[PDB]
Amino acid sequence: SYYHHHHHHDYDIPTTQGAMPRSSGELWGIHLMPPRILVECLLPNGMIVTLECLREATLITIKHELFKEARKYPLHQLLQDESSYIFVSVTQEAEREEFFDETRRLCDLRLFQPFLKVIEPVGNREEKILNREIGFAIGMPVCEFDMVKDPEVQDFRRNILNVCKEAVDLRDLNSPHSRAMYVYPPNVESSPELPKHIYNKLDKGQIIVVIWVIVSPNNDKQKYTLKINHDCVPEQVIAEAIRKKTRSMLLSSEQLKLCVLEYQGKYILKVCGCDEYFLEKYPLSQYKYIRSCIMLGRMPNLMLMAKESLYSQLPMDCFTMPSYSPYMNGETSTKSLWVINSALRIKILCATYVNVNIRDIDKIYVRTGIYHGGEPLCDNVNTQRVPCSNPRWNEWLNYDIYIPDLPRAARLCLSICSVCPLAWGNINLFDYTDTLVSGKMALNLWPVPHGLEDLLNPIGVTGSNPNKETPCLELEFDWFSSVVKFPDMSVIEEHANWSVSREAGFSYSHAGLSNRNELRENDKEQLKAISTRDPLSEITEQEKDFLWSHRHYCVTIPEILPKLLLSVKWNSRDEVAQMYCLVKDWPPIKPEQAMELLDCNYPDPMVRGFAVRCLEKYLTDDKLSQYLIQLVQVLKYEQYLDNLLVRFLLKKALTNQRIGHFFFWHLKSEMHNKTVSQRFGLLLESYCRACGMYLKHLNRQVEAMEKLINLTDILKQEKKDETQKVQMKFLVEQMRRPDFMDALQGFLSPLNPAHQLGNLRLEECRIMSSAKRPLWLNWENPDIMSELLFQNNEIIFKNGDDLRQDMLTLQIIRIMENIWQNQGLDLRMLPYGCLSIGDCVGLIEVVRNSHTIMQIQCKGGLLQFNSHTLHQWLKDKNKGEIYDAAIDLFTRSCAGYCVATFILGIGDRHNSNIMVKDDGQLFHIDFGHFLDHKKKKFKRERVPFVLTQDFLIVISKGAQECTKTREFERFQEMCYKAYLAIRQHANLFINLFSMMLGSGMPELQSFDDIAYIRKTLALDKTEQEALEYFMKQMNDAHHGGW
Amino acid sequence: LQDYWREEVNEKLRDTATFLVRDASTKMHGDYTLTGGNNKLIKIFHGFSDSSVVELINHYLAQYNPKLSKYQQDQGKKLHEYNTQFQEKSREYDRLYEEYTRTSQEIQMKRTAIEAFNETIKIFEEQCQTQERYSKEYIEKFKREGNEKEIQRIMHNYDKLKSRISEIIDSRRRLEEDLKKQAAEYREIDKRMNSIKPDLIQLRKTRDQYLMWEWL
Ligand SMILES: O=C(NO)c1ccccc1
Ligand SMILES: O=C(NO)c1ccccc1
Repeated sequence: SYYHHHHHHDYDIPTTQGAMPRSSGELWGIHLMPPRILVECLLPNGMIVTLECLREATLITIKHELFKEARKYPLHQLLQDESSYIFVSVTQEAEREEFFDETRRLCDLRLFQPFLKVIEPVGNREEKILNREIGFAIGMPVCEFDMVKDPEVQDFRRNILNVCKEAVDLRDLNSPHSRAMYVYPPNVESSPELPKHIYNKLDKGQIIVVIWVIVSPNNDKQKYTLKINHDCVPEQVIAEAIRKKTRSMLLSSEQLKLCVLEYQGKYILKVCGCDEYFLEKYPLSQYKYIRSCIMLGRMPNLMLMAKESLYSQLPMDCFTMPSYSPYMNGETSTKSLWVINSALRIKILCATYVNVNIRDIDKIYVRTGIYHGGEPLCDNVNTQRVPCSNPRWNEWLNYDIYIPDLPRAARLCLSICSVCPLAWGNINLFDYTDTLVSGKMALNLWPVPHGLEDLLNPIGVTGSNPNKETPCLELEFDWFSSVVKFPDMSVIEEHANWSVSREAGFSYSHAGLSNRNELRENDKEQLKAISTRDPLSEITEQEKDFLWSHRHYCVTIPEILPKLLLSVKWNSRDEVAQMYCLVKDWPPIKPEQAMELLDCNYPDPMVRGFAVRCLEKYLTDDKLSQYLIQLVQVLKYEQYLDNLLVRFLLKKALTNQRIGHFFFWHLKSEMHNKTVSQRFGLLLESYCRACGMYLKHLNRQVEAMEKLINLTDILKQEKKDETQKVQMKFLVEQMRRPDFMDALQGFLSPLNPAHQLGNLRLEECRIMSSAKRPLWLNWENPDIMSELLFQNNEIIFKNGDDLRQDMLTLQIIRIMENIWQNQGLDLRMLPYGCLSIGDCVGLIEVVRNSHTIMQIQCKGGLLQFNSHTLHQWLKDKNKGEIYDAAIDLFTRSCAGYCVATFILGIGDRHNSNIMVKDDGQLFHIDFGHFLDHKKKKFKRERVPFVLTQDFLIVISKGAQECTKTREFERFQEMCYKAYLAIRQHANLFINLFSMMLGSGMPELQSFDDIAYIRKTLALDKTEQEALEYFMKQMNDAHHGGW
Repeated sequence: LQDYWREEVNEKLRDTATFLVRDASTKMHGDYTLTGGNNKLIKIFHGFSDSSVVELINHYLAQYNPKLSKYQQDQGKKLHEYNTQFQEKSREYDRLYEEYTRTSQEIQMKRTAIEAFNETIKIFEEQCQTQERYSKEYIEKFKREGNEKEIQRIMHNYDKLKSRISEIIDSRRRLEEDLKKQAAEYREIDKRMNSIKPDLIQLRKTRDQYLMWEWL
């Protein structure tokens, strides 16, 4: 009766994994090598003696035990003294690897087949063959680059050392101070002045600090509780600290000051419990730890460390250059591009294969088109031929652009299609040497992205897919009886001035005004109107021609430039040549705009070189490490390996180890992705060779993640379908093993290398409830003053999920929090720490004493869960004068998240998404899809943070009819100020999202995904209409209140 | 002239190689907006329309610039039946993309595995030779010097070495033919996605018929 008796015959459940990624292990095919294992050992003699040895045994241990059992086998005398030998075997990355560091254990070799071989150290420069260190840190062998043919790569490897060498010299200028600047760069906010609401916590600007010291017996500590100005530098804070040590009835005032002076400069300030250090002229409260201490209601706990015992630690980096160690040719060996007389033509020939059904598809064809990102002529499809069965052409597509028009950054784009696209690729029309590509090429194609229905895809990676087993696509480029080159800058400037002077004397009439010293005063405002528009506000061709005409005026409003550059026609050689010359001596602009000019709308070397120069002057190392994610993504958009932006970043990473750290991880995280693999490997190689000892600290982190990647893999594949209790037995059994005890203890948190990770308190380490078996890990903080910061560092390692969406919303959240804070509005967000370190693998900072709203409700469990349970639970932590604050905090944090989640449009907020700290702060975790990816099934968007009854109570204290309180009116006013504050900085967010189109996130595949953020801030409307949009949409979602 | 329709106008213009008319972003900015010369924005301001608005649209594009709405009654629940067809077909497309991807990693894992085998092999060939240097430098004696206390065991090493060598080349072989079924399996997965794609697009378009004209 239920299913009108209809049988489903197809259906069966024997193996359907919708019910209840995917880096091979310690040996090939097996994750965890058995505790005894059998290793064939090959010697200089041809005997293969098969030793059993322990999983965890060193190469020393197996060596001296293969020394003794080689006595028992034949032909002993010719086997030299063992000290004259080394091991070697083939690894899973399929490379012969000499094993020098014989402290290394059998499990930690990544061995493929359980065998060793003895040979002698060939190449006595053994110090040099620790590139292994680098190749391990990078996650691919360095020798894999040496065998690369393409001279762009070989040139990159050799040319980029310029930046290495320079940066290392800059470290050792004022050494050993400047080496501690490199290593321990001061962590300071961007604005030296405080906002008002922070000032008011200090009484006319005085913090109570505590300096600490240690002296014989050396196990004693000593408080010195000062009360100094927030804006006094560390020197003075070291002074006042020494004043108190000495101050005595036996020192006069004069003797004291002499005893100060001498004792000042011999000490520096360190944060207790972590390796931050206050190393320069910065107001105490400009340092982040202080401004952090103020806000939380905490008393700074610094330390007096002797500069001797700091400069004790910092090792000599001593970079060394690797084995890869105006024309003298009379002018014009080559022909300048501008001489050539023809249209562009390109020969399509054959596509080795395409995987298609002969039945279902009618016919197929190679589509082509020349590009600058967006297009400079009609797309030239080729005719249909041998459709779906042995398809080759042999045609010459004729593109309507004359060769001298081709802009520097011009690219062929192509695909193969059906009567929908089959496979695509793009090619730079100019090689890295300025030389216009000629001859035949072999363009292996890329599979189309998932949601991408567009035929051609010119935002994809330029270059051939390095998997040869793909749709190859042979093609020929016209040859002009000579090697052609892009015209020298000299030649372009000449031609600019000619077109400039040729402008001046044209006809009285020109199709009206058309695309061309009339200084109209209504027009002079229409520029500034358009200047301030948001990047995604598409411009009308009238407005382009308008902008393009008063180009020479636009230089007085430097900020208009992004809008100007778009309007320029790049398929006009003339227009471009003048633009180049404006940009040559255009004046610099704010790094937030300069960033725009490194997105995919702006491929041109001249435009992009400018942007690097804005950053080179005006971007601080704070604002760099803030926007480091977007800059790493933007490397992809560069045409060639060696370029201005990579040199810039590589320098800054080699200046500053806290940049360097995340710059290494960010590259490393995307190292699995074969489209960036080479570009980033080569960059990672250059960084590892220059960064100094940190490479050894990175190796500990890298070696750590591997163990944890390997553990969770076993947990997720075999120990699935076994009770938590057995998995937890397995977890701890594995962690106690000595290779794990080595590998997971005594290294730096990659979430923050400031924090050290000591010994693994296994009592607290556990496998979380989630399906992806996240590991809750917990470490002793080995700092000497750990007591004053945290005794225990606990962070979560998660093998299942793609963190990088979270990573980005957490970034954007911070940037909101900082925009608000500085503008006066105090809305405390908690953008906890998250770091993608691989293909859906990463780290997440825990927040102690915080629980999901759901958990709270199970503590207040007794039928029906009361909405007051939250309010009661919060009162039970916070009592007295305290209580009023805990509400304020909750109210402030709730408003912040209300606005931010609305704008970004993040995943719907239920009770297991939202968390509350004991101190009363509310924050969101697990954001999922940001710009509403959940409307591909299914106008006016959604409010994803819907304020239940529960929350409203707490905002309005214990209350009935809680939407009518003044507590709620004040809460509402925060949301209005906040929503407007963000809107006034909307460009930044529009750009920041646009810069991330280069990462392969399904939620950011094109500019029309970033549409949403325009509508939600409502930029096309006015601000009063957007206010009322927000109020409208907030009223709609709660069924009244707003 | 409603008897003529920015984000959603970009979306409907997607999958077109065409024109349509749209309202403005501000009333005070301009009146309306017109959107084959590469698709770009033509402001209807160009004191309203010089030809009463529609007479200018029928009229047309090089004539000024250098660089120059079906009702769908053609063929309630007709959304519910076609959208669940679209989504159950979409479910299938993304079903294969997972299999497409995982297989591609798997394949690349196998060829790297083979490169490992080949090198491992070569170290064992190179070994069986290494003895014939040092073993038949000491086959000098052959029959005496305590008879065959040395010369019987030397063979056993040689005998194992070669039979191990065989087991390696057997395992590689097995891998190579494992990679082939996969390579074939991969090509076939790509094949069905390509047959689905356009049907999946038409269902999204034929949904888009009754999309504009609870369940979903
Ligand atoms: O490129 C040109 N050569 O004449 C050109 C094109 C359009 C208008 C003026 C000049
Ligand atoms: O488990 C829950 N957390 O919000 C839940 C789920 C459905 C309905 C009510 C509560």
